[PDB]
Amino acid sequence: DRVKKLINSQISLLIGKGLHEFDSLRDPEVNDFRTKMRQFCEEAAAHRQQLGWVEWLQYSFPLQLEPSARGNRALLVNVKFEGSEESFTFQVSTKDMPLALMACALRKKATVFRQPLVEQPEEYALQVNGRHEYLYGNYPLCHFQYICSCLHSGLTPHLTMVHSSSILAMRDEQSNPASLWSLEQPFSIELIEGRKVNADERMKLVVQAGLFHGNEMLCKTVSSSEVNVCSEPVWKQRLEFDISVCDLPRMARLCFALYAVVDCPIAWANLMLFDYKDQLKTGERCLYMWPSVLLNPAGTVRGNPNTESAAALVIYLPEVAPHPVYFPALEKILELGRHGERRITEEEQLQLREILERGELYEHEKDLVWKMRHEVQEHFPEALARLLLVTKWNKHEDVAQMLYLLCSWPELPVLSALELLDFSFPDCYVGSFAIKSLRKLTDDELFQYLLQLVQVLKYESYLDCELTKFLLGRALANRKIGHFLFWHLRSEMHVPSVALRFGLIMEAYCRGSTHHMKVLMKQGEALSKLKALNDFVKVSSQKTTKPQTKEMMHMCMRQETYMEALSHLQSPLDPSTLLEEVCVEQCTFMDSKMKPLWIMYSSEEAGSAGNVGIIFKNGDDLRQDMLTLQMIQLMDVLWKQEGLDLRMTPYGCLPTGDRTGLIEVVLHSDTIANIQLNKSNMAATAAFNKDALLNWLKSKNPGEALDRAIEEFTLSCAGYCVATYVLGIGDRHSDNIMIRESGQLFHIDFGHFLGNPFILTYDFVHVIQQGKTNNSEKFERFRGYCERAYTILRRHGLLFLHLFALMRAAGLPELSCSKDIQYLKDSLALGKTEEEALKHFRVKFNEALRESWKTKVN
Ligand SMILES: Oc1cccc(-c2cccc(C3CCOCC3)n2)c1
Repeated sequence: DRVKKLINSQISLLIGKGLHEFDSLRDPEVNDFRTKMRQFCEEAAAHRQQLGWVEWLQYSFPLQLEPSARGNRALLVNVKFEGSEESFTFQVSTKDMPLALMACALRKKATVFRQPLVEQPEEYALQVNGRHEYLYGNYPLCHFQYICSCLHSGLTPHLTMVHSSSILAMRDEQSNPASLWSLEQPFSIELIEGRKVNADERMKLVVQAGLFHGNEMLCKTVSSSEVNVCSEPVWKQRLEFDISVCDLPRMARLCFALYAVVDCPIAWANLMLFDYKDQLKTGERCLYMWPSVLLNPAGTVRGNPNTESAAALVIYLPEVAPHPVYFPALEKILELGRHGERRITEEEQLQLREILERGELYEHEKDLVWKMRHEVQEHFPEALARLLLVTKWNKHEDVAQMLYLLCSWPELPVLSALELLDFSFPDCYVGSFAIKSLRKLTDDELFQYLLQLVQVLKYESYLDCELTKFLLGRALANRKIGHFLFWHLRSEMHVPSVALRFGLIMEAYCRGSTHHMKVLMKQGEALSKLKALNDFVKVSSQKTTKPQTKEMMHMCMRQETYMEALSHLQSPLDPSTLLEEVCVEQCTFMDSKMKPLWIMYSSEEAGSAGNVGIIFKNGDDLRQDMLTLQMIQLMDVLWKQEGLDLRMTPYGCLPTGDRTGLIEVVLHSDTIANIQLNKSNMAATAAFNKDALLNWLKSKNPGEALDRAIEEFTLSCAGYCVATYVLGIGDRHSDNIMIRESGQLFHIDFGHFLGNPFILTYDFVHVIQQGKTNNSEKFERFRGYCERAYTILRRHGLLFLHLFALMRAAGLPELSCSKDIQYLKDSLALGKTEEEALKHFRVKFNEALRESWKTKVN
């Protein structure tokens, strides 16, 4: 068909890789993934096209509820009907439900239009004006993020009554167009030769090889003989490992590291010993090596695609049987593991309960955990991860006994399942068990952990896996999940080790949602133009003055192709945000090294809410910033769930390509540095520089509004002081700290975290203290907020630990080792009691106060 060919070229363009490149590999694993996932995704699309209209609102506009609502007060609301300039302003309560508000608008419609209407409130949903956001369901208005936000900002909610027939037309418009255990011999390989090797001719070449199950060795590593440096080294030697073929676990990976010795690391290469169809591999393998920056078990098990430049290692996997050998089926494993013995002292049960509730163990402690594995399943099922780490993955009988217990193991909480996704648990049955326990994740929880789940994909041994199918199914059932899954994958297509896997997932996704593919192409077309616009700005800035470059940026944006590409798109930062008309006159660029673009938009339909900005940045890697901001947002969720609103500003930050991304503009905000410039002929010009922030807050908040802004400042300062301490955010100064006109303080530009002490600044203490030198009442109230926020985070310490552990897959320079995670373990003081950790925090807080006073003395 002409339409299939067009769809194929549109996917190719969108994902940044031609679909022809998949077919060219002539790889059956690739082929099977493509066919199986295309079928799975098209079935999701057909189920979606028949959804009921409210179910379709749930798919396309999932509810944005307050964290406190998850699991009184007077309010004015403006309500219009779709395709009508006319609106109605009425007084409702924060405790009222959307239905009462809709019944109220329909009664008004009936009186104004003089008709006794047939119209029932059950046939409508409320759209947030000029946003892809809807208010529906049995929730009081205050439970909706949009209404809650309006209440605190003092703004009036603007809502549109949309009929079921209009929602159904949206659904329709958006349719897809019409035996191993017998093999006792030791595992061995033949190391044949190397190709395209570059090293000092005075040195020698050695290949180190190890067998791994995740991070753990299956046996001691074996090294080759030292052979003279040359571009084509020849070994033709047998390397024998101390493990029987029968004992190779299903997820066994053979890892190689080529290096030069007089140590000069050259390259590395890994492979699974069983293929995707569970067949033990035999015959020759040409392994295109990755350059080393010595064994790398966590590294990808797929060869370097740069076959022209990559060093190659040629090996031979011997034919261990006259017929193909497959890893035993679950039925055979369960049959073998079924048999075992079960019987300890009451005093020993106390030692077991002690260690299973305690996390490194001594050999005798591991032996008691393994002996007592049945009691682990029956009375401590949440200690599965500990049992799994003591299992001898290099003994096929122990693995069968572990797997037998795993198959009757009760489902575990979401938190436990997050830990099981760690690279430390490489077994496919454990991986499948972790996903089974993660299926109960709500869309809000999934959204919060999506970044980490995408990183887990880089640890996967095969293309078709339970995690990919889970992520695809959830993405096809929730458009906002689909949106962020697409962007997390797309932003890494320039990385050769993930481009194949990520490309295949986005293709499969596009098969499941042809309409969303076009919505995403429109976003990619805007980003392409921003990149070209930024390129022009960067060059024009190096030659002429800012007013000239700004007028030329504006002239370029005014071109028909720019006006069209940059307008009428869903924001990549938030698909609920519509970026309607680009406001060229208000667009500019920043003076920092990369000259980031400052893009403003307006929307008549949304009114003041359609006034939104985006920052486009090309040249810096935005992944660490996004992680930092998502961890700050998680803190805000956890605080809100305990009734603590610290008035944080978790603005959007999204990498979209190679050193490319967007940052959400927080309007009505300025840097501490700009405020402290203490410029003349301004409202905030102070007698003392310490008065500058308070005078700025007083100018934006006259009379009675001042008290609320100081409170907003105090709460957010407490939230950011705790956030930066726990996350080890350093390099903090007046140009990367901002303040909203509301009084809310927030941080920007998180280039450094995890320590790569607690901080209190005098200018800020002055605001908290309402401009008084001595105000211990206000200061200690601020200290109370800090301690409460800190104690709440500590209680969820394991969630942060598990999420950061998954993030080690990302390849962030400040999150490479366990030493980086030590900062988190220490900042949260998880080894201590709540009393001891609070004692430690008070010492670090009191220290920051004495450090702050070295500025108060002046
Ligand atoms: O998270 C980052 C990373 C790098 C730069 C920035 C950055 C640079 C200028 C301005 C802003 C603010 C964003 C929120 O709205 C006000 C501007 N962020 C933020």
